[PDB]
Amino acid sequence: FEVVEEFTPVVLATPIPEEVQQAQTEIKLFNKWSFEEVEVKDASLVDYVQVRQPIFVAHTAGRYANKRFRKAQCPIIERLTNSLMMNGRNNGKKLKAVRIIKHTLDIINVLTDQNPIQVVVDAITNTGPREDTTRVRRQAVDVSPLRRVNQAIALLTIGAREAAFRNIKTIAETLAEELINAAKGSSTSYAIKKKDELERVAKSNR
Amino acid sequence: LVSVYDSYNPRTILLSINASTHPTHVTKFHTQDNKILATASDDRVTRLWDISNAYEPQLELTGATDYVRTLSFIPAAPHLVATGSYDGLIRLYDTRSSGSTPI
Amino acid sequence: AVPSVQTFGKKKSATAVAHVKAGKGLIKVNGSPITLVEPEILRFKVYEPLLLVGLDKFSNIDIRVRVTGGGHVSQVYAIRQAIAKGLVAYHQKYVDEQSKNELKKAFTSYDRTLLIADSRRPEPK
Amino acid sequence: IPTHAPKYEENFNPDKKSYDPDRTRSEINKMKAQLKKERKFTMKEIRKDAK
Amino acid sequence: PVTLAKVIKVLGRTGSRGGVTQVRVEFLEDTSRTIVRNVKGPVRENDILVLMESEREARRLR
Amino acid sequence: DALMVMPFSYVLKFLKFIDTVMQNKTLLHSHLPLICKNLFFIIKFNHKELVSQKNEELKLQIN
Amino acid sequence: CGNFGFIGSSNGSITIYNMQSGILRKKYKLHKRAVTGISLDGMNRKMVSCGLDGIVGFYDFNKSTLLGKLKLDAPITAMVYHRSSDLFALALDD
Amino acid sequence: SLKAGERLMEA
Amino acid sequence: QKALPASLVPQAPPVLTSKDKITKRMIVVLAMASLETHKIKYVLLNCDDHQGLLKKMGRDISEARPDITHQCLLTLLDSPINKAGKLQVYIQTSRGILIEVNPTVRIPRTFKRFSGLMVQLLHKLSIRSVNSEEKLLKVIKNPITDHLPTKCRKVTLSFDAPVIRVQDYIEKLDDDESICVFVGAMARGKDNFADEYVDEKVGLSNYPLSASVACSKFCHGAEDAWNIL
RNA sequence: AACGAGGAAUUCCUAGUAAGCGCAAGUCAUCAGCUUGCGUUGAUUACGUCCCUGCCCUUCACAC
Repeated sequence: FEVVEEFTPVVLATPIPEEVQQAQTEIKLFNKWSFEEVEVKDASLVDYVQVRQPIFVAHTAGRYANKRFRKAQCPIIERLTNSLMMNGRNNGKKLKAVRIIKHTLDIINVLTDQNPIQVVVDAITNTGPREDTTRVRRQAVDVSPLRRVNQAIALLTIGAREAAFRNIKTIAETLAEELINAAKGSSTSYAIKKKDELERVAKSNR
Repeated sequence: LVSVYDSYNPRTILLSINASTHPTHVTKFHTQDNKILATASDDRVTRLWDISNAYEPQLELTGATDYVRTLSFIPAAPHLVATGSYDGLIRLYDTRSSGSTPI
Repeated sequence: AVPSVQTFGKKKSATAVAHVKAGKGLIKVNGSPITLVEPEILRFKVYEPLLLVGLDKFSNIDIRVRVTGGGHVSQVYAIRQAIAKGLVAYHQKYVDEQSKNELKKAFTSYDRTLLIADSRRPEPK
Repeated sequence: IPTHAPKYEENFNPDKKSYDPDRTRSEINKMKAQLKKERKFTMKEIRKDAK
Repeated sequence: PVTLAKVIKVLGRTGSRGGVTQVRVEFLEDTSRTIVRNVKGPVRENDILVLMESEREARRLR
Repeated sequence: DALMVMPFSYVLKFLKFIDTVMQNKTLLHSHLPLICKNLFFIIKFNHKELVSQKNEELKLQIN
Repeated sequence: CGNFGFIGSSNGSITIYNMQSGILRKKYKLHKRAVTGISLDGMNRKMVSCGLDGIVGFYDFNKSTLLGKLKLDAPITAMVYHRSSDLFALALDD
Repeated sequence: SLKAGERLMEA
Repeated sequence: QKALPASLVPQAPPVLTSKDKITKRMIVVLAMASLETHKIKYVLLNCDDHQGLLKKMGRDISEARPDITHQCLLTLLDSPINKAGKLQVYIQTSRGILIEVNPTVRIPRTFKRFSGLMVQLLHKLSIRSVNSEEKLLKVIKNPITDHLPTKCRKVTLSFDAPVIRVQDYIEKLDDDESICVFVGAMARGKDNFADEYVDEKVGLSNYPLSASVACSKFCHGAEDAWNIL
């Protein structure tokens, strides 16, 4: 059983490279990573770590500050980029952040053969704290999934930024090692240590 | 120190490892497996590094009584590792086992 | 007269005028092919329509886009909007309306901005 | 660990100023500051009288 | 072991401290069981919370 | 809203209350309309958890 | 909807054209003998075909997938599809 | 002080 | 037959600062330090020299003793652990000022000069070396938590709390972490100053302990604990 | 000599907002020790609560 929708080879007068045609076949991030196999391991974070709709580039110019929970619909890569641009000096500079993210994904593919987007999602899942404290003395409280995603992105980006503030390492590579360690769950990553501290302080004052 | 650069991009340094205080003469990647990197030092220990985790070695082969300047990985037997020292002995190790003592 | 349709895309001050006419998939932006559009990092953004509906449909039309105003990013968004609207308009005028519906559904499935202007008009609160 | 001595000026007064090594430099700084005050105060008073 | 409970209702007029919302959750493992918990972040019905303890009952936090 | 906040463990306490109020016929008719509205509201809100319980003693009290 | 016309060939190929422009869109190749009947439901979702090979195939027009395949004892000769009830009668060779 | 619902629990 | 390090030359241990957060460290926080300035010149208020003045400000003269802060800041920097480059000091002034002390500094031994530094320190917000290469004493933005190492254990000195063995406590504690101690430099008062930061409180001996001896005692154990000698 | 991002306290701020960038004009008052316009790049966090702090309001069916 065969279904045929194209009876003539498609050659355009304007030369089009082959890689963009392989992108015609499937939508891939930076035309290098597929969204097909990524899944959020933790059930709770599903519906709040959006990876289903595939995007070529993180830039979308969407409207995600109009309603209360529109942010969840944002692609996770774009939220990570937007969190990358901070400390004033970087403010307004999204394209530089997108470049950093492209480089970081490449580095992650290098040091680890896994699909990098899977590493990003695993880091965001592992690092997001599950209980917090509120000042009354402190009392333990639970944490909403959106606020967990927010802390995950913020902790990862802040840890990476502080790691390479006055180090030979650049933002791209330090972010790469941060995401990789978070996805492993190892205690080296700033984000995991901060999350463990928050959860343990909650545990003491439950 | 052992430095891993992106070939054809000399500016970027991907990973820097402080293998040992002594000189590090031989640094070879593993042919079958991409991630594991081997290093040989005049410290006479041929540490087996991993690119993902640089802080500690995955395995630390030892036993050579002289400078180690030759490391070889046997094709089709990724577990096996072959090292040669100026002792006059070629030591063969198995990474699948605990290691640290030549087979 | 050769069949031709005209469309406009707008983003901030950037405005793009697209003429889509019967042709051979000769697509140009400001008198140059798409592949040279800059900045490089956002080039795939301009490729978003081409890849979505498939290059086979463009194989029978030529697109001329002339863009003025705005900055780099707004220029790119104007280009992609103009290309999408021109493609749909030509498919409506001189091709079956079924393909028109298919094109609109694919585009509005990916990102509605390709078809409707994104005007962040002020709202007092 | 290396050990270094603190630097400080006994009987420090923040209202009083950093001791300057060069007396001419200190003295001219005193004169410029006096000039700026008196120009501002005279300039202020002239305007009010004119008004 | 950590349980997953989906909120079914966001209680109102609870007099909780600012930014803490008192909610009623039903466990995913046992849809019948329900417990009342306190949530720190923005919460809406049908989202899932990770309960570390299923024994404690929420109390108004002033 | 006050009844809505109530955990289930107090609802069984609340149902045990209405049972005891039923014996004293004077109170029952003094506050019959109030007992009805609260009782039926408690049952509607957390119906699902109530039925799932297999406690026979609860069954008799509802009888 | 009056937008698609299906033509069944004697060599087993089912072609789909567009009525308003007359431009070929898709082509289904399941039967190896002549196709003697084609029909599409009211919803334009499920398509059914029958051929002298005695085989009836079930296609999903929207996704262009073969839902299932059914073999009968004898060659099929003609088909009528009742859109309201989703029943279709085959005049077999026996 | 205690709010509606909370008083009923202590009662 | 493990080989030797390539170079056996003695190397000064790196100076540990708030910027480095990963390295194992002992932190001693002299909470409730009574360091306050007022113009007469400006003078660090003293429990004895300025008793009439402080009455005018209405603050009780009992809690007007920076000498305890002096003594503790003397013993801590002078302990071997500091010489081993594993000890860093923070001071929380009662008014609410958080001062970080670089391990490098050598405070004057006579109290009078130390008063000279602090009044300078509070006003200029920083002190520089004689050779003018590093800032030994600097004021920093609260809260202390952010400057503290990421993975860190926090305790306090509570007389009422159970007695513990400091050497035992440190050994049992995890490795990559670091330890803080919040010693209340104030003479007498309720031991809740660091409660919001800390998680547990511990005791060092059944007899009462002054701040200085408490720090030195806690310091001594860590040195045996980490083999500092 | 001074200095390497600025202590305590205090103020402001919710989408084309905060923040970064330049280009023009100087429009009878104000402004050039500057003021006002124009476009470019453009986020994070909340959008709930009356728990604290203030201000304010109240005491023609059916059903209640």
